[PDB]
Amino acid sequence: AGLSPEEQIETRQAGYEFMGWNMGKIKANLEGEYNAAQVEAAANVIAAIANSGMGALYGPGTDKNVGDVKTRVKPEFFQNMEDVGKIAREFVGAANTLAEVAATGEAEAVKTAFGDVGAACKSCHEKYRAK
Amino acid sequence: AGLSPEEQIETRQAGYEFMGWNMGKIKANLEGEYNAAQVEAAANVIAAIANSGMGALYGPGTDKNVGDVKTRVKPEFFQNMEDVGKIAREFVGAANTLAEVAATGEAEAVKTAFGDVGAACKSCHEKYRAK
Amino acid sequence: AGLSPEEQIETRQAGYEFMGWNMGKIKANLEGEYNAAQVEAAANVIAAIANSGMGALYGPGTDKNVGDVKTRVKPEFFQNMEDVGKIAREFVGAANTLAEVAATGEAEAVKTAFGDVGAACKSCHEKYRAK
Amino acid sequence: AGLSPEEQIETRQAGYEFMGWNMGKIKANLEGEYNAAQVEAAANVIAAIANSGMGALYGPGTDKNVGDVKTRVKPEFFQNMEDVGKIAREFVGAANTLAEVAATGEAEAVKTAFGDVGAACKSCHEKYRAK
Ligand code: HEC
Ligand code: HEC
Ligand code: HEC
Ligand code: HEC
Repeated sequence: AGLSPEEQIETRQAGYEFMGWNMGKIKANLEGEYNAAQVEAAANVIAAIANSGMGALYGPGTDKNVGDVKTRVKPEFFQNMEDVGKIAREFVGAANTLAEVAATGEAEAVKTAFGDVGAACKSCHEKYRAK
Repeated sequence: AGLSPEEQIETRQAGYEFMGWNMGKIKANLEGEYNAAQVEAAANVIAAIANSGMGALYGPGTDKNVGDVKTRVKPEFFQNMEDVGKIAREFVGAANTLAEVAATGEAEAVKTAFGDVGAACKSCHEKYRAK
Repeated sequence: AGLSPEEQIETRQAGYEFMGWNMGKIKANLEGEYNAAQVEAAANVIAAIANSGMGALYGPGTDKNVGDVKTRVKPEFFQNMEDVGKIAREFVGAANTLAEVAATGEAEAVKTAFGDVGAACKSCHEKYRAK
Repeated sequence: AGLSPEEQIETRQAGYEFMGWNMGKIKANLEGEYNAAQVEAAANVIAAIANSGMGALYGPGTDKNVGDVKTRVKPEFFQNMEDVGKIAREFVGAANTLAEVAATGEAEAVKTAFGDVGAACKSCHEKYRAK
């Protein structure tokens, strides 16, 4: 037995929430006093989570609120699995690049790579996440 | 500016929950049909989250339940934290050097070492101590 | 099980105040008649207090005035703290090793590395997480 | 001509209070799980403060409450500088030994050394500190 539908929703939400925190740290470093190690660590989280196979957390029965757990996934997500697949793979590429650039310590290159990742997060949300 | 106490608790819980999911995947691979890439991806999440600086999510209002958010942290946890920030590290280094130089008895070297310590006191105050 | 928030604020203020007195003695020696033993003793206080783990005095509930005790700490200070405890260091080391071993693809080595990580999770929970 | 009487009282109280905190940490380590580095850092504070020349903080108008500042020094202190001398030398010797033993990491040598320091604190208080 795998994760229940409720567990799948909770778990995917956790991964997203934790990526969001790390994105926020990168933004803070870019706008304030840049800490290269801190940005590298944050970028490594985003890449690792992007590569963690979160598609497995969108099993049958996770399209609607379950128990006391509410989901913000739009029903269209499940009917567009081929496109969700494409965007997820694109997000992986962007996240990998952000980690690579972050390891160099170059804030200006990170700023560009950070923007590309942000655009991938946003593209998926526009299509598949309820406001 | 930063995460509210509620957001800090939610975010640390998210990181832990997501590690738990990835640990479970490793266990499943070890007990069943081993998928090397899957285990590698899961292990990378655990390492990235372990290195993500979650100490920043254990701020002063987060020892007790907040709003609708409940925490399971014990108060004993917090005393193991230390300021690992840039200025603190500058200060410790500078203070250690001042003691070393002072042991030599050389006033001119002490004067220089003393100035470096004073600058660290002042720089922390300017940023983190109210006037 | 430790210092109250009020006691923590009082104690950290005491350490800072006492460092201030010793800094003043060093300054006086530099500007007047230099006493090497006196400067060495003062510098030793500054180094010892810098190394004394005052992070343990920045616990939850010490970000604001308590009782009749007033604090001048800014809320921004706290996010720079990290768990430097034994179990955290064991965990990070174990997690890094699990990722390394997982990259080799060798399931028997992963099984061992996975167990070491699991033991670190569990040991922190036993001490610091409510059942 | 230096620290005001109020500043002298405040400063000596700060040094004592901070030593007290560090003594309490050594006691906590002995009553719980022993952390050698933590005990070493605490012992170093006690030795440094013992050696810091706090006699200079017992200037003329500091035998009584001043302004808003209250003191617990007994009048006998100022008229018994020879015995205060003896106890201070017993204390500095004991504190130096505690730091030495603490650096070895040997808890048994520490518990014993800790007791000798505590006896010196207590003997001065009995004679020269108001209950
Ligand atoms: C699809 C391909 C996505 C990508 C890439 C990213 N996100 Fe996402 N996000 C997605 C969905 C379908 C959902 C809803 C999940 C649910 O079941 O409710 C989300 C949700 C979030 C959230 C809110 C999580 C919560 O607290 O409930 C956040 C904060 C979030 N997403 C952030 C985020 C970031 C920072 C991304 C890239 C770095 C990212 N998302 C990518 C779908 C997808
Ligand atoms: C301290 C050094 C810890 C280590 C190492 C790990 N965990 Fe932990 N865990 C810790 C605390 C203090 C808490 C309570 C957090 C709170 O604010 O409530 C937790 C909690 C968890 C949880 C529950 C999260 C939730 O949904 O509320 C899980 C699932 C969890 N921890 C798992 C986990 C795993 C898998 C670890 C190692 C791989 C791990 N923890 C390490 C403290 C610490
Ligand atoms: C951060 C990295 C700091 C360093 C390094 C030093 N100080 Fe500090 N100082 C700091 C804070 C956040 C505060 C406020 C503490 C509070 O809870 O109110 C202080 C305060 C002081 C004070 C006033 C203490 C009082 O009686 O209220 C003094 C006199 C002081 N600091 C001196 C001092 C000296 C001499 C330092 C280096 C040798 C030093 N500080 C370093 C933060 C930090
Ligand atoms: C004389 C030779 C002393 C030795 C040795 C120690 N102490 Fe002391 N202590 C002494 C005096 C005269 C006073 C009163 C000072 C005043 O002006 O009020 C004190 C006070 C303390 C206090 C209370 C300080 C406060 O917050 O107001 C503490 C906590 C304290 N002393 C602790 C202490 C410790 C831990 C010692 C050895 C390790 C120690 N004292 C030695 C005189 C002397």
